[PDB]
Amino acid sequence: MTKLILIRHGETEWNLLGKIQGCTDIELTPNGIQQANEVAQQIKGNFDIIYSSPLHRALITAQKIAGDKEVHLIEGMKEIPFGTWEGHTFEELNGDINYKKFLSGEDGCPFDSTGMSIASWSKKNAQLLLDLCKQNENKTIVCVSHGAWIKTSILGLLEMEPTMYHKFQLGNTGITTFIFRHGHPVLTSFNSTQHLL
Amino acid sequence: MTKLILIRHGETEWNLLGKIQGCTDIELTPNGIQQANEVAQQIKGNFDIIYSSPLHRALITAQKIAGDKEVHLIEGMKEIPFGTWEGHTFEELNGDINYKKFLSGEDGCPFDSTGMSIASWSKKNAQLLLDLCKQNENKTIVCVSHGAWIKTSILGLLEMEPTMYHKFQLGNTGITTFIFRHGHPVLTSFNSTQHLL
Repeated sequence: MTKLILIRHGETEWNLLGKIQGCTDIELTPNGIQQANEVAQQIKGNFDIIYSSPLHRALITAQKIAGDKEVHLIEGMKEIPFGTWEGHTFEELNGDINYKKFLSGEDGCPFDSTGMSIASWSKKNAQLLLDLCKQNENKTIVCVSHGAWIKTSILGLLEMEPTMYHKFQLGNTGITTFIFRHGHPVLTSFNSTQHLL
Repeated sequence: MTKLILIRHGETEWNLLGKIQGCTDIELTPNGIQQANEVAQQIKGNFDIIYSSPLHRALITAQKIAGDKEVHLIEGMKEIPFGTWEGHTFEELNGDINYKKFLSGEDGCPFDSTGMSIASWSKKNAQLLLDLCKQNENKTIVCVSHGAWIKTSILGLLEMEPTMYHKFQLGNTGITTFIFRHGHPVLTSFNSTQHLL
């Protein structure tokens, strides 16, 4: 009865503008702080351990959810880097050879000029997540992270192809949960946002 | 701004028992009625049109959600037929040539010997849902249906491979939404169940 709970952080200013926010340590907006509270309430402490990205937008979200538990930082849960895309909107990326390969699945859907892609991040982030579940078997695990990172984890966990990435939309504070049957992750929910008013 | 919302019906006794429940017109349990009220309370009439399976369990659920709106009956929203499987638990299906295929992926994962597979229903149910959307553009559509039906609809809509069916788990009153970008369905929720108290 291992349960994995992945939670995208609250709203930032860059999120509102559509600016690709990777490694830039943007803070929550005031609405984003509220999203974190509302999602903390829904949880009502129903978990054993809670992990988080080191970026403040995640970490602050995690801390509200945790109440009185320690929030464990995992550096591997930081958001995926986007290189020369950082700061840009997707409209500003039209006619970038790498972005046409992102939409198209060519080359595993490369992220900018980082050397990495949806394909690699999926294996890589799925590997991390499993080991973290073996480490905490028969427990309910929460992980506060980011949109590109959580989406690739879903693709990695359920073995989907890189292009499926674009068929998911994961909003702020959206909950995504798995369980295991028998050794394989089973998606029991994705981007649940009913706690948002 | 076309939104498609797929909702599974409330609990029945056969659900409680793990009994495959297709053509049998089983009523809701009082819990399952409560479920229906809850999901209705969460939806608060935020939809334009609402469709339903004819089977009682769905209709009753849709009826509570619809309030004073008309529930529109679609014959093809009926649960997938399961043939011989009907009335059985998967355990009892331990050792059937077809059930092994249903897991293994052979012949597009057959259901009983109904002659149809997950493959076929993915295509068929998506085609219906796309058409129901093309006919309701820039409206929010709710559709009350069944577990297998909705799951194949997802595989169809997101063009996934039939074995993925087993990597999804849908609960009673589970909500599942789609939007379009540009004209391709994008999943924005799966199995949201926050309304259950």
